[PDB]
Amino acid sequence: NNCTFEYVSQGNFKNLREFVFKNIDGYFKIYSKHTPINL
Amino acid sequence: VVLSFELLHAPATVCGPKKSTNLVKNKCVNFNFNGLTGTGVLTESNKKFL
Repeated sequence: NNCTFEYVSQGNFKNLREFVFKNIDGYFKIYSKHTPINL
Repeated sequence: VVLSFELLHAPATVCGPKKSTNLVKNKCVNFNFNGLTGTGVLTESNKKFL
């Protein structure tokens, strides 16, 4: 309908893809950090 | 070409650069690196960064 904004840039637990999401004043902050956790 | 100056409740992410600077230790001058100012010596110091 609309595209009001856009942007373009063993298996034993090789890494972790964790992301926290929060919002302030409408502006939105993505947080990403692919920590290697083999445990 | 239209340039819209909407300073609404959403944050302002539209600013612009000017000029150049080169400041060395043993002197004492101002500074402005995207907003923060201050008066003093600007030493190419031995500190860490990330």
